[PDB]
Parts: sequence; C-alpha cells; structure tokens
Amino acid sequence: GSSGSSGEKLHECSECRKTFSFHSQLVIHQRIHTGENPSGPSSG
Ligand SMILES: [Zn+2]
Repeated sequence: GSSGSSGEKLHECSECRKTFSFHSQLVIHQRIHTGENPSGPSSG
C-alpha cells in the first residue's frame, strides 16, 4: 500500500483510539475513561 502523503504522527487514545488535533487535548480525553472505581469485593 503506497502511502499517499504523511507528516507528523498525530496522537490518539488507547481505549477508543480517537485522534486529536493536539496531544494536549488527548491526554485530557483519556480522563473520561478513568472514572469511578466500581470493581471491588462488594457482592451486593
Ligand atoms: Zn478515549
């Protein structure tokens, strides 16, 4: 596959794999994922 044209390897998420204009934003996005901690011994 002949790559048309490339430049600066943009950044993207690791959970949703979404690209962002600037990494700065990306890092902020990854947050949405990291939320409350439900996983636990709590059976009820
Ligand atoms: Zn994400």
